[PDB]
Amino acid sequence: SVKEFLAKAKEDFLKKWETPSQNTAQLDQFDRIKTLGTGSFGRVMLVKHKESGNHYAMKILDKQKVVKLKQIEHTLNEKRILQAVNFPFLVKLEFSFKDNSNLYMVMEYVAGGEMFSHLRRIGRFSEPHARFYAAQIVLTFEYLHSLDLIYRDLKPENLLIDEQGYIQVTDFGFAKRVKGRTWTLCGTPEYLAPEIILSKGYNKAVDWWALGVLIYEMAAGYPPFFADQPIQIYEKIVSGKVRFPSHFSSDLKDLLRNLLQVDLTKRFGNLKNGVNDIKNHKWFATTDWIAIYQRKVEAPFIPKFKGPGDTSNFDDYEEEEIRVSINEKCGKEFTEF
Amino acid sequence: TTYADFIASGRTGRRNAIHD
Ligand SMILES: CNc1nccc(-c2ccc(C(=O)N[C@H](CN)Cc3ccc(Cl)cc3Cl)s2)n1
Repeated sequence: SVKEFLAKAKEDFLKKWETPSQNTAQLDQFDRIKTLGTGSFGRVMLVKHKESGNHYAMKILDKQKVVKLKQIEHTLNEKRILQAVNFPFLVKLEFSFKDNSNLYMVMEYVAGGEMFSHLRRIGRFSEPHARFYAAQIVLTFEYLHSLDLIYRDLKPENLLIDEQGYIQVTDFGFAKRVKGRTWTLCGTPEYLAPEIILSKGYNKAVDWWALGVLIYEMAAGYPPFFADQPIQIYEKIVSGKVRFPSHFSSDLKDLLRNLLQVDLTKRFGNLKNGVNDIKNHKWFATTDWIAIYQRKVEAPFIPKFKGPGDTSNFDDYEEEEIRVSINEKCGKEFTEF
Repeated sequence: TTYADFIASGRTGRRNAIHD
């Protein structure tokens, strides 16, 4: 049963959670090839591990920039959580270390690009395409929530597509292990549950709302609430009125009406039956959850590939020399990293 | 159309995380 598999997953996580890996590599073991993306406080680069020839994605986080965004705890959470978890649909952290200037997280390289890019290009996904991705998120959250983790940043920009067309969830910058309620206003505006915007204190149910945004964006080709400025977006979410495209099936509208629910006594994922309220919904009737976990379902889309360290499924970014300062920066802030 | 309204908006590129 899920219950029993989750049980043993918990025991696995807690061991690593309590006794975290630290300092398992160094910058000079890696050759740096290309930038694959950029964020608030750093970049992700394709790199090659010199002594194995294995390719990795290396996230470089500028410590000074981290400190000035007040993201120190958030960054310690990310690395602490990522070394401890293990599930098919989550990026794998192989190595981590730090120097005078930066933090580094070396993860398995995912060659197929971000969902975002394939979704913007083709426009929208078919409901079966969208459902194949949704299922994988449904399982990943059931995993994470079972370890008392909240993810807090679901969106196509964060879903990497592997060689087999399956998802890897990347960027745990806002993931947090919390049993009670939490308060940080963080995430991405289009994806914020109304209780976050309203500073009420909130819980894992914000992830189930974010799933509603994603299913909707995947199937409509745009999100349920958009405007040019964030403030405009928050007003639409707090009204909460959703219109569905004429092409949405009945089942999809109904699954969404229950995910994009302001009332928490009513939101799917959050009720007495928990995740089975979602998994047993009619929209998922065709889904075989076990074959999904096992990766035996045929992917509706296989990204195009051309070789080992190929980067054409990612955009091009301006390169920037990695400078490492001769003085140590923010030592005590990042001691445990 | 809603599509056309989206495509014409400034929020079709990769969307930054916020904090506060
Ligand atoms: C894990 N394996 C793998 N394989 C190929 C490509 C990639 C990535 C490309 C962009 C990524 C990312 O997390 N970007 C964030 C999206 N929310 C944005 C971000 C945040 C912080 C920093 Cl330092 C850098 C970036 Cl790009 S991860 N990862």
